[PDB]
Amino acid sequence: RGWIFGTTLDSKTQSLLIVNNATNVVIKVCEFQFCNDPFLDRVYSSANNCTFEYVSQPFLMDNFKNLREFVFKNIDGYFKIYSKHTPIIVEDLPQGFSALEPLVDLPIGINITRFQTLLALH
Amino acid sequence: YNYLYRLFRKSNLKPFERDISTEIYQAGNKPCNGVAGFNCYFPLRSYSFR
Ligand SMILES: *[C@@H]1O[C@H](CO)[C@@H](O[C@@H]2O[C@H](CO)[C@@H](O)[C@H](O)[C@H]2NC(C)=O)[C@H](O)[C@H]1NC(C)=O
Ligand SMILES: *[C@@H]1O[C@H](CO)[C@@H](O[C@@H]2O[C@H](CO)[C@@H](O)[C@H](O)[C@H]2NC(C)=O)[C@H](O)[C@H]1NC(C)=O
Repeated sequence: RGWIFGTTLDSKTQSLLIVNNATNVVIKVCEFQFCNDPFLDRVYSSANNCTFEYVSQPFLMDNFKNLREFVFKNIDGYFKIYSKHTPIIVEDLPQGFSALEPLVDLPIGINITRFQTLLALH
Repeated sequence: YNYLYRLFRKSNLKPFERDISTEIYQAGNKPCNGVAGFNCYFPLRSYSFR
C-alpha cells in the first residue's frame, strides 16, 4: 500500500511515510517510530516531529492483473511522484510501450538513501 | 536564546534541505560515542543576541 523512504529508517533522522488507504492517501514526514514488521490492520508508533502532511484521493483504482507503475524521484527537496495504472492480462513485465503522467510534487526536504516497501500480510 | 545555529558538520547542505538531526560531531580522528569531550561538539550552538 505504500513505502518508507529514508537514509537511516531508524527514527533518528527524518523518514517519510506513505499509504494507499482504500479511503485516501496520507503522506507525513515525521520522526516516525515503526515496528519490526509494520503493516496496516498501527504501522507506526509514537509519531514525533510531524512537519509535513498530505491527504487526497487515494492512488490505486481498479482476470487481468492490474499494473501500477511509479517513478519516485527527489530534487532539491521537491520529492516527485508519478502515477500510472494499467490492466495486464495475467510472471513478466509486459514488453510494450507507454508513458507516465505526473501526479504530485511535495516539498518534504529530507535526505533519502534507502527505501523499503510497506506490504500487507495477505 | 530562542534561536540557535550550526557551525560544524561533516558535509555541507543541499538546496532547500533543512538538516535537523541532533547528532554529536566528531572533529578528530577518534570517535565520540555520544559523549561530550575533545572533538565532541553538539551540532547546535546559541547566538547571544543583545
Ligand atoms: C522534535 O521533537 C523533540 C521533542 O521530543 C525535540 O526535542 C528537543 O527540542 C528542543 C527544541 O529547542 C531542543 O532544544 C532539545 O535539545 C531537543 N531535545 C531532544 C532530546 O531532542 C526536537 O527538537 C524536535 N525537532 C524538531 C526539528 O523540531
Ligand atoms: C545524505 O545521507 C547520505 C547517507 O549517509 C550521505 O552520504 C554519506 O555522506 C557521508 C558524509 O556525511 C560520507 O562519509 C559517506 O561516504 C556518504 N555515503 C553514504 C554512507 O551514503 C550524504 O552525504 C547525505 N547528504 C548530505 C547532503 O550530506
